Amino acid sequence: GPPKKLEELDPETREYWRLLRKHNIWRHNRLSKNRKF
Amino acid sequence: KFTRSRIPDKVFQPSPEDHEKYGGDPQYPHKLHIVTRIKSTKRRPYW
Amino acid sequence: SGMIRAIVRAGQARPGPPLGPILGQRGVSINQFCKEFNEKTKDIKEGIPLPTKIFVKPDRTFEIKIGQPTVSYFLKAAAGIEKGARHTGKEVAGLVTLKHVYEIARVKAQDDAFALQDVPLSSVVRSIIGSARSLGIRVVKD
Amino acid sequence: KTLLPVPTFEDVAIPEKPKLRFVERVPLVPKVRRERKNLSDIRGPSTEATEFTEGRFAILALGGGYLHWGHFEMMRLTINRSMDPKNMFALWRVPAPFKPITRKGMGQRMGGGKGAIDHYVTPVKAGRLIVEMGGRCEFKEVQGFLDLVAHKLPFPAKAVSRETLEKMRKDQEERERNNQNPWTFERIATANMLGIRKVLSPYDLTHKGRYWGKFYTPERV
Amino acid sequence: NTRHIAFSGNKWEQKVYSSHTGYPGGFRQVTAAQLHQKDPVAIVKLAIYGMLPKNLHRR
Amino acid sequence: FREVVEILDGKTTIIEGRITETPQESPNPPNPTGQCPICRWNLKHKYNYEDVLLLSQFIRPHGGMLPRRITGLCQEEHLKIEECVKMAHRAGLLPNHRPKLPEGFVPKSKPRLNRYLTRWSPRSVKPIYNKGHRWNKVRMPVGSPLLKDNVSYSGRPLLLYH
Amino acid sequence: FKTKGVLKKRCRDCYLVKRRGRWFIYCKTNPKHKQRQM
Amino acid sequence: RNRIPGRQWIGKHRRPRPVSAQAKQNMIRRLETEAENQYWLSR
Amino acid sequence: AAALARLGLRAVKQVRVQFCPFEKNVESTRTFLQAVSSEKVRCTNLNCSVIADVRHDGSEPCVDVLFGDGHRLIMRGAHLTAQEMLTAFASHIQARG
Amino acid sequence: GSKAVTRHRRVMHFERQKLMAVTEYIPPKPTINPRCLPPPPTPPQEETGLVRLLRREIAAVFRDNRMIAVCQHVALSAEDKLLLRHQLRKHKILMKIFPNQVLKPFLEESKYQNLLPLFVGHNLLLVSEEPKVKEMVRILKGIPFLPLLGGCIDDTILSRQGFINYSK
RNA sequence: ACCAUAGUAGGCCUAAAAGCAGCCAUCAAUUGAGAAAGCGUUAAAGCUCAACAAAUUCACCAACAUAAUCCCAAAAACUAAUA
Ligand SMILES: [Mg+2]
Ligand SMILES: [Mg+2]
Ligand SMILES: [Mg+2]
Ligand SMILES: [Mg+2]
Ligand SMILES: [Mg+2]
Ligand SMILES: [Mg+2]
Ligand SMILES: [Zn+2]
Ligand SMILES: [Zn+2]
Repeated sequence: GPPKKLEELDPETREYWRLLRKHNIWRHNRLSKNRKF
Repeated sequence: KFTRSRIPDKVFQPSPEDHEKYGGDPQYPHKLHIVTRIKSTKRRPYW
Repeated sequence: SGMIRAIVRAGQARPGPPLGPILGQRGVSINQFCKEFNEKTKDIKEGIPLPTKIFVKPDRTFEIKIGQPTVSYFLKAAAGIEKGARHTGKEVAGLVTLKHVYEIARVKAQDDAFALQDVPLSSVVRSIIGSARSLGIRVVKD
Repeated sequence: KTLLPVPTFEDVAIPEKPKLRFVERVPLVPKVRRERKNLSDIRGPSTEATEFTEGRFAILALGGGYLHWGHFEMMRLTINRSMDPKNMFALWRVPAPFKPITRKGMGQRMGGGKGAIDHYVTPVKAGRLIVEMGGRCEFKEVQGFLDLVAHKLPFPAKAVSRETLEKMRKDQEERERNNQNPWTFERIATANMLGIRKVLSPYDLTHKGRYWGKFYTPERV
Repeated sequence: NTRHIAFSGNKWEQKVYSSHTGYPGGFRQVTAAQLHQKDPVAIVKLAIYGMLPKNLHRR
Repeated sequence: FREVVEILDGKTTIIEGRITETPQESPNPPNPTGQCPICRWNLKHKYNYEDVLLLSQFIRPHGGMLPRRITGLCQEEHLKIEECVKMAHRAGLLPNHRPKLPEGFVPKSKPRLNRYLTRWSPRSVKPIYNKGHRWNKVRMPVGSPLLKDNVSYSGRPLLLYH
Repeated sequence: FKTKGVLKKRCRDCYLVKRRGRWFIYCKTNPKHKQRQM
Repeated sequence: RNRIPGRQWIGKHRRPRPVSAQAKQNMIRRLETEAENQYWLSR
Repeated sequence: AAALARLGLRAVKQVRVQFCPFEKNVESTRTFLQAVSSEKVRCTNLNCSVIADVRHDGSEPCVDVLFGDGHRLIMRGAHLTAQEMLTAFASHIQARG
Repeated sequence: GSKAVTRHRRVMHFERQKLMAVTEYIPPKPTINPRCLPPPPTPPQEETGLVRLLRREIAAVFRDNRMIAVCQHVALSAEDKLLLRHQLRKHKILMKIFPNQVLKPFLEESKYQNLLPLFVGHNLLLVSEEPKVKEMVRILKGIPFLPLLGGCIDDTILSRQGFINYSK
């Protein structure tokens, strides 16, 4: 159905890094749980 | 308790540099000690 | 004083919530907009609730832009179902083809947001596939 | 600018009941017979539970101490509401309190006997882990709210990962092979130089002057 | 040139000179800076005084 | 050293940049291979708060510090230089670089107390009333510990507290 | 104000300033975030 | 006005007295002599 | 471009910037250009038109801004840095108007 | 007497303290600091997938457009950039944006050098595939604060007036 | 520092759940922006994070009130010390 694995997209294709960005983001979304100002 | 204590052998195993430092001869043990008492008996255990 | 996003059904415009609390707080006439919005949307007998953009001005008058009706509805109608799956992706609700998503794509290519976007129908199709996958409706390409 | 590959957990196995179990006020077979307090069971380095089991995170004890029930309550409550039961799980690395502690009420003249049993307590040696947390989490979050838990412990304590821990142990031995001064505590203690053994306690031959009373000084080489 | 003393550190600020009248509440703490402000001679005189042996000949 | 100039003329305003001549680094550095401006001139662990001729080379006409990224000093030597600058100032050296204020020279205060090796600001320090006996002492700080690495011809480590 | 052993910025507009040999937390948005190191 | 509780050097609270650079020296000096000693006692 | 928008630019008549792209010193005048061209600065006033004059031949970067104190502000970019022209923009055009 | 373990940290007997002061950790002290030594040896960075994708993408971008016009990026509302995009879509003209970081090393190789001083500030690359100049400057006439900086046209670089000339 | 639009107020619940009461999915437009980490709203609207774009890099693991007659050698950065 839906695309899931990021290992199946070519590192030489423009749309592989989009998921890398999305994951780098979710990372920061996680790290910001504890950050309270 | 405080005791007679003891020394683990390895202490007395000389390294090769020490022959150069203290001027010993690696090959031949010296024959006779000169001993002097540098510090005092008192405050040390009777033995 | 601002803008209002209001998703409203075809022939239904009434002097009560959401239009009472949302529009009536801006100081806006509810009857004027009922008459205008019904004037435009009575002419869709395809019965499609459309998200509409209501610009509410400084002097308490207002202006309207009608956009294309929600993909939630076009695909609710495309799969023949009623309400989308309870846990989406765990449970199947309804089904569509490469034709369904194509229809809902070209119908919606004139949307306020997709208009200034020159993206081909491939793009809008993957968009509607995206709006499908969380609605619980599965795609089958034939 | 520059993107980097994210760490992904395809290996994370999340158990049922991720939260900490309820530890009991008293044992179920309350010790009838009053015990001597070996203070020595808090004295010096831990033998047991120096190492990990399942998880990559823990609260590490940098001094020896006594954990009683209240503390357990602190930890259980705090950790449980500060974690996502989906992506994390925690572990007791320490038993529930078994060790009696005695009291006499106020206004007692000395002696007459032992008092009765007030507590139950669990001894911790420095170098032990109180709580093991595994999960698909990055360390930074767990660290963030676990340091809260650490700091409220009776002894000084820390939050650590496999990486962090091995980093600091590696460092620890490195310091001691890099030492410029010819004179180490071990060196003098074993060799009983300056008759120092008069002043030193036998346990020191092991502890090498790094452990003092219940305390631990990591700076001590 | 007694007024022209140099004081290393912030000592101007934290060295205090104390003395007592002998009357209750007659006790006096004074910043070095203040003291020297009032009487230039004092600072040095106290240094030298406090520096001699403590017997009579000091006087 | 680029002077910024401003002109007010007949309800019009001209604001413009003009470049002066930047003196150049002297010809022959002792450690040409060396990195930080200090370190190639062999000046590390030498200069003290007492060296102006070195110090005045990094600061601004009105006396403040330079930005490090402009001077490019090893972070350490930057902080060292900073402290020494403040110290030298408090020491009433570089009287030149006090900011020029036509009214303020007039209002006399008691002739400024001559001090040196002063680590703190004179306004902040609280007077220590309590001294304390030989086993608990309150040590009056002298110099900055940042300078504790300067070479001692005496072999006696510099005394930072009394 | 308050006197504290531990400062923390309680918001975004909180900032950290060393005055009179102490640390201060000053906040324009809220006065209530004002803290003073002891 | 800062006092020491009880007796100077005795109890659970003591006059603090610090190690001297002098002291460091004396100790090292002895250690030196004894390193040499346990050398000459080796062989 | 925050420092400009915060200050209520509505006292300005017209902002024009004459600069010459292929020179190596043109960066800062561009930083000024996109500083004042920002949306907040743009919509603080509807009476302010911004006109960007582009020349290969001119060789001299400059900016001219007029405002209703009868004031004509001419800042001549040669060696002027960006934050400086914006600082002077700030102190000059706000305190007067 | 105090038990061998206490809460309060337990004063040491003097000679043991002496022993401590002697046995203190001493860190190895360098002859010359490593940082103030000359620079470290050389650490080559390597091309990512994104660097290669953008090099290929740009190598195609200077090929396919007959007119590549540098337009300094300038702050507008999302409404105005979407509108300017659509009014770019009525004459079919394209607009692309590239990071200066990977954009700089490409035009610093051989042919296009005259474009380097243009890309210093913000920029926005205008792609014109089978262009007409008057249509391009047309919408740039509408917004007065949105300058056209010229640059590359079919291997020949030209400023604003060169464009005003290609138009008529 | 800057900047913030898109299907889409994602399905399901619900008085309304609109990113931001709770369960699901984590989709895909743009070169680029989480079916959202903070706040906020009755639901919104509204503020910042991350996303590009422009840049510069120098960092990280921070701190803790006082006693009762009157402070408690005076002092002091350096001429050479295995004294
Ligand atoms: Mg603690
Ligand atoms: Mg006594
Ligand atoms: Mg005592
Ligand atoms: Mg005893
Ligand atoms: Mg996308
Ligand atoms: Mg919205
Ligand atoms: Zn250096
Ligand atoms: Zn605040």
